[PDB]
Order: sequence, then C-alpha cells, then structure tokens
Amino acid sequence: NERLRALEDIEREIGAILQNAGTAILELSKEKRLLDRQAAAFTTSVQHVEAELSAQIRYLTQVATGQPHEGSSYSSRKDCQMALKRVDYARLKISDVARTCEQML
Amino acid sequence: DSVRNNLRSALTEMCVLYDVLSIVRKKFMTLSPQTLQLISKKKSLAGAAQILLKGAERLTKSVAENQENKLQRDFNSELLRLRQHWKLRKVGDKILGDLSYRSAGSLFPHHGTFEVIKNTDLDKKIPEDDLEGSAYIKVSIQKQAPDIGDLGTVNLSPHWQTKLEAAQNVLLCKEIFAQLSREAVQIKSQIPHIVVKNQIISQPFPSLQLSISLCHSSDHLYVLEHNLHLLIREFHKQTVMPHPASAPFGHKRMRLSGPQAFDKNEINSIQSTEGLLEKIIKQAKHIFLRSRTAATIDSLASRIEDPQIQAHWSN
Amino acid sequence: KPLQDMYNCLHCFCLSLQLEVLHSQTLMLIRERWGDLVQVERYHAGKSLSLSVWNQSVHKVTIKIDENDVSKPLQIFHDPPL
Amino acid sequence: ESGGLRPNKQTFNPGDTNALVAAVA
Amino acid sequence: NMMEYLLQGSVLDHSLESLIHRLRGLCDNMEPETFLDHEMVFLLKGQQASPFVLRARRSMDRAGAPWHLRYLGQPEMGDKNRHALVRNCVDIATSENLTDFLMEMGFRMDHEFVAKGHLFRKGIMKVVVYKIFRILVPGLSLSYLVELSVVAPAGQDMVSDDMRNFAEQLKPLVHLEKID
Amino acid sequence: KEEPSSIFQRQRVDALLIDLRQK
Amino acid sequence: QSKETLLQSYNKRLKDDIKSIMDNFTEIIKTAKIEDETQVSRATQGEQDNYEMHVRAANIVRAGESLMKLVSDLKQFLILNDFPSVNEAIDQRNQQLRALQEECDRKLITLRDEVSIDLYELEEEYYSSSS
Repeated sequence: NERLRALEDIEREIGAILQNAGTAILELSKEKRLLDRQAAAFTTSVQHVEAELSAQIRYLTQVATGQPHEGSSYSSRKDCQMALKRVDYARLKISDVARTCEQML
Repeated sequence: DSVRNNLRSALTEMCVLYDVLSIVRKKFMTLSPQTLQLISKKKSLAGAAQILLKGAERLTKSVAENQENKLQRDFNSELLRLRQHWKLRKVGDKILGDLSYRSAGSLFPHHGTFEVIKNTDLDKKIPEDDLEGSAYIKVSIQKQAPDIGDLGTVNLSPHWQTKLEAAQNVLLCKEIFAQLSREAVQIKSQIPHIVVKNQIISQPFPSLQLSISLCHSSDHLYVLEHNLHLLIREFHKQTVMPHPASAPFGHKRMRLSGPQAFDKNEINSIQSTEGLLEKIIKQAKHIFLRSRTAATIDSLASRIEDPQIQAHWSN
Repeated sequence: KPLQDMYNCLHCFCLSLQLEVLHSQTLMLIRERWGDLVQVERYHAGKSLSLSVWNQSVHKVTIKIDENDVSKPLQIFHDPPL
Repeated sequence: ESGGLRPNKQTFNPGDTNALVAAVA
Repeated sequence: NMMEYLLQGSVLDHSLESLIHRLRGLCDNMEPETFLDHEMVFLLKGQQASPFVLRARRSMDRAGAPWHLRYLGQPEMGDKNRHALVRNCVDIATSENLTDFLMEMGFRMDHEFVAKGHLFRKGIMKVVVYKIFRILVPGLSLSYLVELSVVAPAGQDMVSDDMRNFAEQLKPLVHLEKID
Repeated sequence: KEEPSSIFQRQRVDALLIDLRQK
Repeated sequence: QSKETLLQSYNKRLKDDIKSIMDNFTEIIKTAKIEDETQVSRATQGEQDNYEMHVRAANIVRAGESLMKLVSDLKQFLILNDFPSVNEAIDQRNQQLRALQEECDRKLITLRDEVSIDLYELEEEYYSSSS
C-alpha cells in the first residue's frame, strides 16, 4: 500500500535523477572547468541503481517459481455489485410506486 | 525510401574502404600535431559532442515530461497501477493471471494468460481473452407454459477494466451453470426437471415453471442475485480458518462432536444439499405468498359485506 | 466434372466436420454435463457415430451418411422406434 | 573507486538460531 | 498410521516483518491471524524410559477450544532426503480432561513451553512460526521457530518431495531440516 | 484467435484424411 | 526461468555498458594527438581520427542512455510488476470496499425499516374500509 508505492516512487525518482545526471555529465564533458568533477558523481548515481539491483537481489523473493498474492479477493467486489444491483432494483420499484401514486391523483 | 539511400551510402563507404585497403596492400623506417588545424578539429569534435549531449538531454526531458503527466503512464507505470488494482500476474512473457478463481471460486477450471499488451484515449487496451460476451440470467412468470423443447431463441470510466470484469462474470456464470447442470443430472429422484444445453426448468409441483435461464450473446432480478450470493458463500466456506494447532485443518463442527456428543446433529451440521433445491423452495415460498395474497384479495372482493378481514405481513 | 465433384468434396467435408463437432460436444457433455447419464458411445474411425442409453430396456442411437445416398443428411437410426 | 573490493550483503541469522532451536534434550 | 515429516527451522526475531509479508503473499491464510496457549510436558515412563509428550494447550483467545493433546514418538530414521519426524497423534479433549487423566493414570509436569505465533495454511502442507516464553507457573530461547509440518498417514512419501520443493521455494528465509 | 489447441488439432487431420480419400 | 540470475545478468550488462561508456568518454577526452604518425596524409588522417573520436564518444553516450533506459524498464518490471510482495494495497482496497458495502447495507436496511412503517400505516388505513 503506502510502503510499496513509496519504494516504487523512490526507484522512479532514482532512475530519473540518474538519467538527468548522465545528461548533465554529457553536456559538461562535451564542450566548455571544475564542475565536471560533479559529473563523476553521476557515475556514483549509477552505482545507486546497482544498490537498487542489490535491493532487488536480496528482496523478498517469496517463491521465485510462482506468483504470490493468492486470490483477487474480489468477492467483496462481487458483493458490491450485488448491493448496487439491489439499490437499482429498489430505485426501480420506488419509481413504479411513484408513477402509480401520480396516476392516483 | 530512406532505406535505399542508407544502403547506397553504406555501399559507397564500403567501396571507398575496399579501395583504400587494396591500395594499402603508419610505416616508419630505420636509417594532427600541427597546432593550426588541430584547433579546428578539436572545436568541431566539441561541437559534435555538444550536439549529441543536447539530443540526449532533449530525449531525457521529453521522457521526464511524459512521466510528469499522469495520463499516459503506459511505460509499465499504469500497468503497475492496475496490477495493484487487480489480481496477480504470473508473467510468462509480459502478463498473465486471468480471473481463474482457483483461490476464490473453486469451480470449472479455466486459467491462463488473458491480457498482455502494451501499445496505443491512449490506454494500453488490455485484450479481453475466452467468452468475450455478455451473459446473465433473466426470470419472469407471465402466462407460463410447461410445453417446451424448442431452440434457444432469446427474447432479450475505464473500458477494458469493466470489460475484464464482465468477462470474469460470464466465466463464473458458465461455471455455476455447469455446476447446476451436474447437480440436476446427478441428483436423486427428489423431483423431476428439464435440462437443456442452455435453458433449465424444474417442476417441484404443478404450476411451477421456474424460468431461470443462462443468456448469452449468440423476483425478476432478486432471485439470481440470491443464487449468486449463496453459491459464492458456499465457495467461500469451502475455502473460516480451521484454527489448527497440531493438524485439524477442518471445521470446529468436526471436533465439537468429541466433547459434545451429537448423534445426528453432527451429521446435519456437516454438509447438506443446496443449489437448485434451495432456489426451488424459495420459488415455492414465493408462490405460496402469491396464493395467500390471492386468497386475501378474493376474500376482500367477495366477502366485502362480510367483516373485512385485515392482514399484516411480518418484517 | 466440376459441379458433381465439387459438390461431393464439399458434402463429405461438411459431414466430416459435423460428425467431428458432434463427437466433441458429446465428449464435453460427458466431461462437464452428464457424468454417466449418457456416458456410453462406440463409433468407427470416421463417417459413422453411435451411442447408447443408460444401462440397468437399453437402446442405442446412431448417425452416419453411409456413402450410399448423396442426399441423406444424417440418417438418424435407432433400433426401438417411436 | 579502485579501493572497492566487493559489496557483501546481509540477511537473517538462521545458522545461530538452528543450534539455538529447542529440542527434547 | 498418521506419520509426520516436520522440518526444524528457526528464523531470527528481527527478521519478522519481511517474513510475515512473504508468507501472506505466498500462502498464509484467508486473513491470517495469531494464537495464544500454554503447553506442558507430562513424564511417566518407568520401563519405557521415554517421557510421552502431551500438548494440553488451552487457546486463551478462543472460547471453549478443545485441548489438542499431541503425542509424538518413535522418530523414523528413513533417510529419504526429508525430515521424517516422529509418528504423531492428536486428540481434542474438554476442560480439565488432561488434568483428570494426569491424576488418574499418573503423570508429572516435566516442563512448560508457553509459545505464541502466527497461523499459516497451504494446500496440504502446514507451516508455523512462534516464540516461546519462559514464564513462571501462574504466568528460555526467545526466538521465532519456522517449522514446516506435514501430518498425514504413511502413504507413499509422495508429498515429501513436494514439501522439500516448497521449503526450497522459501530459501531466502531459512533452511529447515531434521535434528539429531 | 488462431490457436490449433482446439479440435482443429484433430479437425485438420480429419480434413486431410477426407480429402485424401476424395482427391 | 532463473529470475534472480536474469536480474543478475541484466545488472551485469548494465554495469558493463556503463563502464564501456565511461572508458570511451575518457578516451575521447584524451584527444590531444601530439604525435605526427601519419606519413601519407597527416592533416587528412588527423581530421579523420578527430571525427572518429567524436563519433565514438557520441555512440558511447547513446549506448549508455539506451542501456540506462532499458535497465530502468527491466528493473521496473522485475521489481514492481513481478515481485510486489508488499500487497498491502490489496488489503487497503478490501477494507475500503468492505466499509462501502457496509454503508450500502445500512442504507438499504434503514430504507426497509422506513418502508415497513409506511406499509403498516397504509395497510391499516386500507383494510379499515371495504368498497
């Protein structure tokens, strides 16, 4: 939920920062300079991805042979569909009763 | 178009290289350091490198702008969103994990890859594969007739998401129809019934032409919802936890016979017959209520000068 | 003789696919619908199909073109008549 | 960067808890 | 002939969150939960020289739960590349039943193992992890023990390789096996 | 949908045999 | 099929590509060319070597960018879509929809109770008169 989305956003931001640092290093070392030293840090950012790789290497890996999270748990979804259907049926019955009452006048 | 020009340029370069190699077939003897053109060469190399870096930066900026707009995140981003919003995906090539219900349904086996596609308002357009068509039950009782035996001539927001949902719905409907058919054919002589490839009807008593029928593209709503809920509750029960300590892995009703002696209670509390019989007796209750209402109406219309009997249903 | 030969080929083709789809849908009824209610059948290598009724007044039904009549669609046969 | 030898990882400690697992005797 | 092939594995206490999440992902239960009870060992063996265990645990969280006495004996030394645990036997009884039988047949409370952990289920196999609590009488390892238990009759050891493969599926967690 | 896992796995053989018989 | 080994191979390929790109960039940075080894055509060979170094630097940068994007996509697949062991979002949606259906059932039951009072009232008012 929260932690999974946070780690995903963190990995996405890490990839974006790595791409930006690579582009900046290319633009700096292409033409003209001490700032090019920070370009080396871009390579360090690449190592961060490797750490993420390590983070993916020594990750959960529950089975690594099948798919986890058994069951879509959509029984609740089906129950909600039935509830909405009952609500619609009640609305239809109420509309019929209202038409009958209006005809009574 | 451009392929021919590229091939011609490559052939010209190859011919020039072959001519150079033939002329050659760098060499000092034993017996661009000009500082004038090297400046221009370094300037041109720096310009080319800057142009390449600018192109790479433009591509990266376009990618970042596409990632910023949370409306076309088809680059495995909306895919992850739907994965967190749908069942698991045993990825063989790109995506699998249909609504097999092998963990929540436990019915007619139907599993495999269903939707793995990444192309392109600009949705990924998951393929719905494979009934791929609406199918629901319709019921009514208006001038019923038991005489049958004819053909099945029917008298009837995310888009891919609801498509997949309706696909799962029609899949489970087919499963439960197969289950009810197997029950009607494997049941005892409790009551006769009519089973056709797609239309079912029973007769527990005269004037009971229960009009439940599996439709497909090839009261009137409450009873079908009731049937669906009862069958899915049956499956859910087939999946409460057994509270196992050594290895019960069952139901507490089994172990309750130990301390609490149950001559026939435990037999009755283990399992019973359901499905078609329960819906049939529900329709029986319905027709009984209808007959009671008809008796009341007949008394009101006929015994009007008589003391007006007054009824009130329960809650 | 294009007319007669083409008619022959298309006719045997459609009858073959018809008997095959009949066999498959009966096998499906066995696997899915009826476990042992009508789970009795015995047919040749092709161009002929036959099945039986519940066992203990047992009867059998059969369908085959028999290649004798070019207009006979199915030739539904069964020993006890109606 | 030439000083880096190898990025060794860490995980749970089953080897110690195994001998630390309780038994009959 | 209900035998057992339970493997003895133990996981560090710090590595719990990832472990429980891995379990609930792969297979733990339909909304899994925990348990709470207290065990005790009864030792009465003059000629057999074997204290026969009896798990008269009372699930305090459950109301009226039957005392699930568990006996285990004769460790099977089959050497079939599996755990081959001792033959087990379960019996659900009522309140004060184990105490009454310890008073009648004559038993002695050898020791007490108060443990607590989470519940897990699979298709056939079972697994459980918990931690013992060295508490007083009215109330010593402090380590989660991941035991992959399979209780069933003898059969043909067909589920042995299946359980071994499923345990290897959780290799980044533990490497469970038998004991001496 | 163009998979032969359906009865086409056998329907094609039936067609081939029928054509070889007719020719 | 060797998911861990597949991720390891992808990471090794990415590391090799990054190392090759860095080495080629460092080699292109060392383009002084202070040796006049070209005896056939010094200026022509020098210009060709400068253009070759520039093209090699551009190709190294392009290969590095492509490898970065491909490794990003592969990690996004192997991590997010493949092993999302943090399935707590499933339980979150479960609790949310459970609360929703509970609210719906409560509203429907209140509707039934009000309609029950109404039907009792109207039935009492109706049965008190016979036409």
